[PDB]
Amino acid sequence: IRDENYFTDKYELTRTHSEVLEAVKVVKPGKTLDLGCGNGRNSLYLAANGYDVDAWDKNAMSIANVERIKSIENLDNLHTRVVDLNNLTFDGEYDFILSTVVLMFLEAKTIPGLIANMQRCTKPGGYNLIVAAMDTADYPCTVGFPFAFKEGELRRYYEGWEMVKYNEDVGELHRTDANGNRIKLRFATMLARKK
Repeated sequence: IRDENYFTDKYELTRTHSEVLEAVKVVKPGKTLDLGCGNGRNSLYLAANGYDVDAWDKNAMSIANVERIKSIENLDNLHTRVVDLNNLTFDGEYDFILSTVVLMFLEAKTIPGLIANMQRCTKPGGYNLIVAAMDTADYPCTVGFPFAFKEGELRRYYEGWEMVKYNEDVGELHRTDANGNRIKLRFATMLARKK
C-alpha cells in the first residue's frame, strides 16, 4: 500500500510532509504541480494516490532519482522537469500547486512573480499549499534564509482566495540526536482555495 511510509522506507526518502497528508483530506485527486519537489517524497505520494503530478526541481540528481523510481513503480502519471525556480516562468492550469519548505531558499526578488505565476496557473476552485519560514519581530530569522515571510505577508499575497488553513505558528528546527539543540522560529503554513 502506497502510504506515507512506503516510498519513505523503500527508497530512503524524507517522510511525506505533514501538510500534504492533511491537504489530501480536502483536495481531491487532480492535475498537480509540485514546485520544488526536492527528493520527490510528496510527488511520489501524490502520483501513487491518483494525482496527475508535474514534479519540478533544480537538482538534476534528485530528478533522475525520481525518474528512476517512477520507472520501477510504473507511475505513468508523474512527469519531471529540472528547473531553476529563481529563473522560472510557466504556463498551465492546475487543480493543486504545492510548495513545501522551498521558498525560503529563493532570492527575495523572486517571490512576488513566482507567487503571481502560481496563482494565474491555478484553476478557479483550485488550491495552493505553501509552507515557508518567517522573519517576525518576536522570532527574527536567525538562520539567514535568503527569503522569509513577514507577519501577514503570505495571507496578503492571497487576498481574494479562501483561507482554508492559515497559521503563522511557532515551530522548530530540531535534531533526532541527544545533544541537538532546538531552534524556535515561525513558519507560515497556508492551504488556500481560489475563487
